[PDB]
Amino acid sequence: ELIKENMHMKLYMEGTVNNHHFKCTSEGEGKPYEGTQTMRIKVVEGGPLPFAFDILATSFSRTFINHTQGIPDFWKQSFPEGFTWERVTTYEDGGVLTATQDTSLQDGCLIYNVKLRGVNFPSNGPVMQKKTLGWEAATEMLYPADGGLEGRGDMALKLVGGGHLICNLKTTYRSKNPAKNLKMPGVYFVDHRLERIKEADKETYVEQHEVAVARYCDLPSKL
Repeated sequence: ELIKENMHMKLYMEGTVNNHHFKCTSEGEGKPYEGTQTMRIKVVEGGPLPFAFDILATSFSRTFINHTQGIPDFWKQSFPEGFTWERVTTYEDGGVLTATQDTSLQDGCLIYNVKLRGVNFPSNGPVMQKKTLGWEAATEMLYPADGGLEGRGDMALKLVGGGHLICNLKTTYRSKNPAKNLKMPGVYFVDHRLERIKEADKETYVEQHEVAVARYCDLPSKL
């Protein structure tokens, strides 16, 4: 209702990965009911990053998920209070990245605040050595649990020369107005495709774009 067919977003991000501190800001906009959005991102502190930008990718936008087939939109329903999420992402080579996000709506702009911490990335692994080429498409599984909804899913990070490094994502999404009576969904899925459209100055400017669609499992249930 407060989320209009086209919405702009502003974002602030602070983190430390493997003792390196940085800050990012970004702005962009999208079409919340299409499930599309574009972000223009600048590393404004600690640039250039001595680690692959790719690991920050998923920490810049849950409002912009096309809900098909009438799945209740956990995130769009949380306005005007908005929502938060917290994630732990675990790379199969030991890197661990925790991230917290607050999402709000002020004067019709979507505003994101992110804090994150990355530790234990191997010094000679592809993340610290920046040998990564973007994310494969991915599906996330979502389901009602404790505070709100949890998401689970793996993502494949592309490696130069081919190969992938896998990580696993565990997310808790919380509505800020807990009192608000939600229509909660059952168990479902969000298909995500997140792509880097452009970059500059050693990944110190990055244009990222994402399509995300919510769906049930479209298979017969002999039960």
